[PDB]
Amino acid sequence: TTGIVETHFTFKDLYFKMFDVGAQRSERKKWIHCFEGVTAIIFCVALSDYDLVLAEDEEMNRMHASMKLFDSICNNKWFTETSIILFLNKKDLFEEKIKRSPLTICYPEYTGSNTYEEAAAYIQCQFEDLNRRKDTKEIYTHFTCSTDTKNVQFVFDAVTDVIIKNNLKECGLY
Amino acid sequence: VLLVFEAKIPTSFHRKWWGLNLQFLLVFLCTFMQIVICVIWLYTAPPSSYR
Amino acid sequence: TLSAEDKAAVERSKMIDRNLREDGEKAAKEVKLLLLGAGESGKNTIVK
Repeated sequence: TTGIVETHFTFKDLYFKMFDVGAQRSERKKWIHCFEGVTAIIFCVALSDYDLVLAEDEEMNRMHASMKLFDSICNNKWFTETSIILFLNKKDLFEEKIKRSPLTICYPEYTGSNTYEEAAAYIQCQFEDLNRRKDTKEIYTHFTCSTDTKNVQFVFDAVTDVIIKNNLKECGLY
Repeated sequence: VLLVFEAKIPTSFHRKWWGLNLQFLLVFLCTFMQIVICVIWLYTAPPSSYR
Repeated sequence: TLSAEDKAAVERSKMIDRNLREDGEKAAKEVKLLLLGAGESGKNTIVK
């Protein structure tokens, strides 16, 4: 059935629990305060979606919608001290499609070449600059893929950093 | 600082071990041993001035 | 002073509270992460 999906896994003696709420097709301003006390918010953004367009509007890049959703959930009144772990996915499809089409299709003021690195850093910067609260929260960004287990390692390290910094703030030492 | 960095779980018990008043209490214990020794010294055999 | 049913209720309440304490202590030790994105956002792949 639909609803929130709950996932458990143990990694280096830590029991990670994750809650997928993509099945919730309703107003998010009525249940998002339930997740007020979460260690981190893992946000997935597909890099290969700059060329694509959402069929609902036919003039709406899915990357712009991802940016809107990320900004909405980042600067929420409840997540004022919660860290966000960004996952820029499908780096390979981006690698070929940037060779085919420039990133100017999505952002009209890109002003750059068609190499993977410039566009990747550009999308990362455009996402991270949407963090208006640059004092009490941090964004950790990855590029995933690699068909490996480095993703859980990155999540573990980022969660450990979040926990340590939370303790430091609670002590006043940060 | 060491106790804060040693934690890697949302802390419940060791959080009681890095409170400000507890830090001042530990400082008090050390300086209190010192002042106890000094008071016993000045009460039992006090120093004097000699010509 | 108290009825036998009253003592039984008291110890039942104490057992319930003790179980609640154990469950809270257990629930304290895990990390809760909120996963967000879109269907075609690599969300399923990152869960993988």
